[PDB]
Amino acid sequence: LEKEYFDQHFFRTEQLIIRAPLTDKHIYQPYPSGADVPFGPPLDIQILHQVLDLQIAIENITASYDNETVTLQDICLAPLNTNCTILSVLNYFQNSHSVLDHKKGDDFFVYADYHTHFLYCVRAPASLNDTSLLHDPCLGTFGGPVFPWLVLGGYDDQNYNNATALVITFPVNNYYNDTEKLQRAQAWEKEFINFVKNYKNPNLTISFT
Amino acid sequence: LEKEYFDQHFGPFFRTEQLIIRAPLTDKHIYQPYPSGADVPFGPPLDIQILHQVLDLQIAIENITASYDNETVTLQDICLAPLNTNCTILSVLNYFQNSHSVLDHKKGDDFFVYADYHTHFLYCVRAPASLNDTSLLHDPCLGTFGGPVFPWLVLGGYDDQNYNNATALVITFPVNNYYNDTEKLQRAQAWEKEFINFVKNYKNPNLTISFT
Amino acid sequence: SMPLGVVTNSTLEVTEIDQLVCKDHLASTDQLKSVGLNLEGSGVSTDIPSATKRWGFRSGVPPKVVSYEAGEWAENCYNLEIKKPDGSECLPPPPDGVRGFPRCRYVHKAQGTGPCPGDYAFHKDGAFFLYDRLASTVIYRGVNFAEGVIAFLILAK
Amino acid sequence: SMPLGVVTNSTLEVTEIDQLVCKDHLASTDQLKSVGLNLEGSGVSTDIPSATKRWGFRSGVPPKVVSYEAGEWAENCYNLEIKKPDGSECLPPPPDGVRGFPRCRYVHKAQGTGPCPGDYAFHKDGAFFLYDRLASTVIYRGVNFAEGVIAFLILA
Amino acid sequence: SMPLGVVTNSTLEVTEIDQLVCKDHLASTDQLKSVGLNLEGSGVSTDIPSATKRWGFRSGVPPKVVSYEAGEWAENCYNLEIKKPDGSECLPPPPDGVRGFPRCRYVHKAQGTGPCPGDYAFHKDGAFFLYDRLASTVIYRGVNFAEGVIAFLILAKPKET
Amino acid sequence: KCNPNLHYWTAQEQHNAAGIAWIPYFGPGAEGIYTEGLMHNQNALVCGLRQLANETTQALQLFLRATTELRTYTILNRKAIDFLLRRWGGTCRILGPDCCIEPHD
Amino acid sequence: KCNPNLHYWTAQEQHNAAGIAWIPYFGPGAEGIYTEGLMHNQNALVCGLRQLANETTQALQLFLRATTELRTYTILNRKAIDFLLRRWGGTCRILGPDCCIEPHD
Amino acid sequence: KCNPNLHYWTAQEQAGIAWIPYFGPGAEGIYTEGLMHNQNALVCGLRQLANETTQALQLFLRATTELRTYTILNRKAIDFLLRRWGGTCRILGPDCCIEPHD
Repeated sequence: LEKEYFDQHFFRTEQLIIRAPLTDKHIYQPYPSGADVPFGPPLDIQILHQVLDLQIAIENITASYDNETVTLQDICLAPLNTNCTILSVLNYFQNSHSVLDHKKGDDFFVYADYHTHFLYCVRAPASLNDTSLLHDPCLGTFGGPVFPWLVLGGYDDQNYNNATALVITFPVNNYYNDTEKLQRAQAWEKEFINFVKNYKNPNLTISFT
Repeated sequence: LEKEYFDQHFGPFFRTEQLIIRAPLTDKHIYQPYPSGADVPFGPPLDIQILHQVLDLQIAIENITASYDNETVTLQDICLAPLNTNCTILSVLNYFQNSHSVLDHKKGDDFFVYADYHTHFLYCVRAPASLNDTSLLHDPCLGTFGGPVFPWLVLGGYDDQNYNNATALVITFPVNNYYNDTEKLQRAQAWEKEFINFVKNYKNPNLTISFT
Repeated sequence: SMPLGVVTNSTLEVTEIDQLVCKDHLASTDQLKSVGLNLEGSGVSTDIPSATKRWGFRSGVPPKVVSYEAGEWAENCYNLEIKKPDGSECLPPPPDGVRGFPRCRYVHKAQGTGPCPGDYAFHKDGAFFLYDRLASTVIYRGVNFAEGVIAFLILAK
Repeated sequence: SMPLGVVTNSTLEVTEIDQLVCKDHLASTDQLKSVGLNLEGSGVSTDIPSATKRWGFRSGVPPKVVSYEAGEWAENCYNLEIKKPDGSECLPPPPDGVRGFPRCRYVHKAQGTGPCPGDYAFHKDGAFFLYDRLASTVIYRGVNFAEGVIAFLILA
Repeated sequence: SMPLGVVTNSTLEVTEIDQLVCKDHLASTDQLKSVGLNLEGSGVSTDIPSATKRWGFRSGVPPKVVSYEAGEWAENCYNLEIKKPDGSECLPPPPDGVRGFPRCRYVHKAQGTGPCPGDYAFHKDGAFFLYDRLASTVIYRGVNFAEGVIAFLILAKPKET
Repeated sequence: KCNPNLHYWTAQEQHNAAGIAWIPYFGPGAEGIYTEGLMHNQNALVCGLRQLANETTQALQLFLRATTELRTYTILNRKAIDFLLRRWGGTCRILGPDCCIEPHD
Repeated sequence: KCNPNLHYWTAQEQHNAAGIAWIPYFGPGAEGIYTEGLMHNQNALVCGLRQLANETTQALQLFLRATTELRTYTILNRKAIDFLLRRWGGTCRILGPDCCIEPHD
Repeated sequence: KCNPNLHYWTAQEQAGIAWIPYFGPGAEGIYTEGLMHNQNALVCGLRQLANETTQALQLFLRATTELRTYTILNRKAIDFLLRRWGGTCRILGPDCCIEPHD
């Protein structure tokens, strides 16, 4: 279900194995109805903050080639809007560190938060309104839907909240037809690999493939 | 007491067919007597959600026919029938006269179950040869062949005399050896060959059946 | 609207608080009495296999219980413990402050397993189940009880 | 001190249990009545997140409950099951002998998670939460309730 | 049978509920009062290891409680936590709706283990244990109590006591 | 078929004739509190007493249906209040056609 | 903002008639016991009765604070006792300056 | 040893936005108190009544079946009216109230 997408649209891809080493999976429930829903280990605010810092730092990774400063936006896939395509489940919140702490409830209820936006987005990735009291769009920062099966793993059947993996993919232009652009793309890739493989954060376990 | 029985009555004039019986899926349940008694637990193969199956196999076994020459050989032609032409069937199921329409009975009302198969089993594992269970159902535990069924021969895996805790309901079919008559031996062997094949490939996941 | 008997010189007069005018007097609350009279004195069958045909199970009607001051000498009493087919008791436990019927000439103790269609056990004739100065509609487990009905009286001084 | 209403020939008179002298005879306990009138019918606005602004939590006040004999058709009832941010339940289980409001038009179900500063949830206006012929000052879990207040009457 | 005191113009009259005779007006139920007076105001000795000799345990008597409207300012209050030799508290937990004595001067807490022959602990002199507007016959654990007795009164137009 | 005999028990006590026995810690248990008796012959009262508990049962069942509480101890008190309410709640008269009291001239 | 319309449910029985329906094992469940009604128009009562429930709120809250029991069923019973005590607890006179029982010649 | 002084707390009520349980005082700020210095013909006679009431009350409780008994004062009110007014009264006034006037 994963390699089908990478052979129909893509472009070289940068992907990381992500799994929560310390925390565990907690419980939640949708507001109006919908029984009980458990949320996977990488789905806790005590740990969710860290994975977004890693991705934002990756977007800010720069590499030196000749007299130019090569950024991700120079070589990334931007289908539209110059925002790079980010196949990550954090993209349901438009990839901001001041947004994934949001709240709407009161001293009685919590109508909507990251949880309820999570459950709706994985069912309607292309929606511009989560139909909750927060009306937060599910579309990514690059203007396209984020299919949860490409950004989650370790879950059973369609219970994506039970996923133990949060898959992040960075599509990068292959530049097979342009050697000069390929050299700049490879320069950024070398910096990206070194930064990721030595990311000092005990709350996260990061590898490749 | 097991091999003692097979050498005093089933001496080498008679052959025996026996199978291992144990419940793989279910477990042991608990029952309590009506007046006061004391709660007595029952072994796994004594639960009726599965106990109907162990009786389906035997009545099928009584119905295996084998072809020899132009004759149709049945179990009754070669079985030990001491009386009443009913074959001797040494099994716990024979306490209830071996019928599928009998082992779902009750006695009680919507308040208490005064008597059932439960109390009937406790009574004749103590009194196999008696004709009345002294309960409100007065059902005899004498077998269909007219003789008592001793619990220790037809049960296994139990502790001391707690036959209730048995995880095995031993079933034995005595068959005439026919050592003195070759022609009757050939028909007996023909029925035996059909019997082993049927029981070895008897497809029910609720039961585990082997020999010896 | 409940019937209310007046006892005067050892003769009984059935009247109501709506009825009655002036000749009868009420000086104190002590002479208002509640008496619970047994049904076994009305010549009814009494066993376990036969009394069961006078009460049955129901769901949807909550239990109720009232107090009575004076009782009779129970000819028979019953003690019942019923457990559902697997492991649970149908009869609710005796609510705190409820004891057995104080004076029974003979009891009936039985504990076995049985089915239970219905939350509570009700009397199939409209009568109460009498306990230690507390008459209920339902049956509780492990407590002696006798089946009877209550009367309200005024005793002349 | 506690006002008492005297209903005489479809007209209401407000008095007390001391100021009345006679010619307003009380004949039986039957004609003493306690009625609970709904608060939604006195000009309020009720949604599920817009009625939560009328009640909140407090600690230190023990709960209380009274009984009312006759009630009114509730236009909007509520059924709440609240759980702490990482806890079990905020609202207490209903005390034995308490059922839901007998006659509800529409029921606003809700099982949610939220913060809960305080043991019990009281009304921020002084009204009651009405249950099946019982009115309390707190909110119980999984039981249909309407917000109202009790009046006491003598009927001729 | 139960003596009832009538207080008029700061003067008490012991009488019954029937020998009142006429002219002693009772206008409202407000002027019926129940007051709980402490035994420490009757000249007793109140230590924590020397007051444990006026209560003892018994089996077979159900506990009974009774409410009172007004209490006194206790000079001593007690708070006991006693458990059976192995792991079980002798004193039953307080029933739902029973709190400590409202106004205590000095509380006396006592933990520790001790033998307990009997289900419940009663008073050996016949007095009550006073809780928050509720007087009992037994002792509940972890709740402040004072030993006292109840009186039933009819007040005059002054209704302050 | 009626039982003329009525052996009864009553759980009531006396205030006097008690020394150190009124204390719960020294008094009788939960069973030694009942005083009993017997009512032989006198069948005009007893058999007319068994024919009132057969009539009050319907009203008691309906009343218990109406109420909300489990235990109902208040019935006798309510009956006493109703008695007083009839007798005196309405205005009386010196003649007392439906009321009482005797006018002396 | 007064609602002139009142539709009320009443949980009281009907004693005169029944028939194998007073038995709890035969009778209606926990929801089929309510008698209903309606009070359209003549809005001098319902609007004047919403103005009483708003006034007895303060007194009822303060009464419950002092009481120690959980459920209060005796509010109505106490008010009946307070009715007689005001009338008959004190002494009346035949002329009756503050009491009833008017004389008739 | 009698104590002539009686310091008493009484939990009876008598304000703006204070009756509301959500705004009002807690479980302990509901008591009012007083003082009874001197005139010790009432305090010591009060202590000599609770010692005599205990014998009857401990026997009253033994009869009942309920745990909490709130109705003793209401019962004495009914007994008050029944003794006065339960029996037939007389305008002559041999033992009954109703002061004659002509």
